[PDB]
Amino acid sequence: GSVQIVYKPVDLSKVTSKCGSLGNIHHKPGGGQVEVKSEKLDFKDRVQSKIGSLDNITHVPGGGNKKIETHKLTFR
Amino acid sequence: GSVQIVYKPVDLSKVTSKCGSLGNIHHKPGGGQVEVKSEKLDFKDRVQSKIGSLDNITHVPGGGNKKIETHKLTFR
Amino acid sequence: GSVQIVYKPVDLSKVTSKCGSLGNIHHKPGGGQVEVKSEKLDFKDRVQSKIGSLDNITHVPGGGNKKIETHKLTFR
Amino acid sequence: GSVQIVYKPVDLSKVTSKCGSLGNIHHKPGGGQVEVKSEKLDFKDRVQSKIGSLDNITHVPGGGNKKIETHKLTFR
Amino acid sequence: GSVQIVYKPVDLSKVTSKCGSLGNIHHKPGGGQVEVKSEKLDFKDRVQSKIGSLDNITHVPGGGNKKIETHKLTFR
Amino acid sequence: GSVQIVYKPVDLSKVTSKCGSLGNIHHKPGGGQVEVKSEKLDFKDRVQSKIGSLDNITHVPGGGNKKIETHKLTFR
Repeated sequence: GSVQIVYKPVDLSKVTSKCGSLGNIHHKPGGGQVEVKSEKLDFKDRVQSKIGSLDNITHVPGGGNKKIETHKLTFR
Repeated sequence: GSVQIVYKPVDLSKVTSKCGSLGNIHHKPGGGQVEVKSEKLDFKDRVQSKIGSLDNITHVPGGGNKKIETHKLTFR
Repeated sequence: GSVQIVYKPVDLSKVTSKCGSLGNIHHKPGGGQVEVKSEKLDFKDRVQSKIGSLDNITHVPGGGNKKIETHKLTFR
Repeated sequence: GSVQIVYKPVDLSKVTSKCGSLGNIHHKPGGGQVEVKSEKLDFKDRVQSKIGSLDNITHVPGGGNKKIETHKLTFR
Repeated sequence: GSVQIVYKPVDLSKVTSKCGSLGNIHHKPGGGQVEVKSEKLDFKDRVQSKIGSLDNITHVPGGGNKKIETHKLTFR
Repeated sequence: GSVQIVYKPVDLSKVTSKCGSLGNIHHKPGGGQVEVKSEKLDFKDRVQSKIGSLDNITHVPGGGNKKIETHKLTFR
């Protein structure tokens, strides 16, 4: 007439998220050999300019982890 | 006619988030060899300029971890 | 007719969040070899300029961890 | 009958040596999925063993830079 | 009949040595998923063993820079 | 019949040595998921063992910089 219930679920899970700019960036602009160098820049009236610049923009609205777990034991 | 209930669920789980600018940045602009260098910059009236600059912008609205767990044992 | 209930759930879990600018930045602008260097900058009337500068902007509205756990044992 | 001698040699040279282990190494041994794993290692009498190990040996007797320069101006 | 000697050699040179273990090492041994793991190691009588170890050995007898420069002006 | 000697050699040179273990090391042994783990190690009579260890040995007899410079002006 005896009853034994053993309820021992084991959770060893690993959940991992890596999101955004993961790779390495190497930027080496210019660095040449020249005898005489003359640079004349004349910018007027709404000019946007990038010369050898590095712009790294990262947006991560995601990459979130959600874990929901329910355990129910009902006896009689 | 006896009853034994053992309720021993084990949670050993690992939940991880890494979000944003993870990679390494190496920016080495200019650095050449020149005998005579002359630079003339003349900027007027709404100019935006970047010369050898590094701009790193990171937004992380995400990357959050949510864990919901419920345990219920009911006897009669 | 005796009853034994043992309620020993174990939580050993690890929840981790790392959000924002995680990668290393190396910025080394200029450092060239030059005999005679001349630079003239003439900026007027709403100029924004960046020369060999480093801007790092990090916004983290996210990365927050939320843990909800409920334990209920009911007898008769 | 006057004499003018201008001795102005200019050296803007760049000499670089990069020697040894330059490349990146990524070693990720094992890390599989198995239900039951049994490993029995029995080593006796002069045994050398490497299991998932990384050995990086670098010898650089070279890579040295030698620069010899002589300037001689003789007048009468 | 007057004499003018101007002796102005200019050295702007760059001499660089980078020698040895320059590259990055990433070693990530093991880290699998297993239900039951049993390891028995029995080592006797002159055993050398490496398991998931990293050994990085660098010798640099070289990489030295040597610069010899001589300037001579002789008048009569 | 007058004489002018101007002796103004200029040295702006750069001599640089970086020798040894320059690269970054990342060693992350183990860190797996296991339900039951049993490890039995039995070592006797001259056993050398490395398990997940990091050994970095650097010898730099070299990398030394030597600069010899001589200036001689002789008049009559």
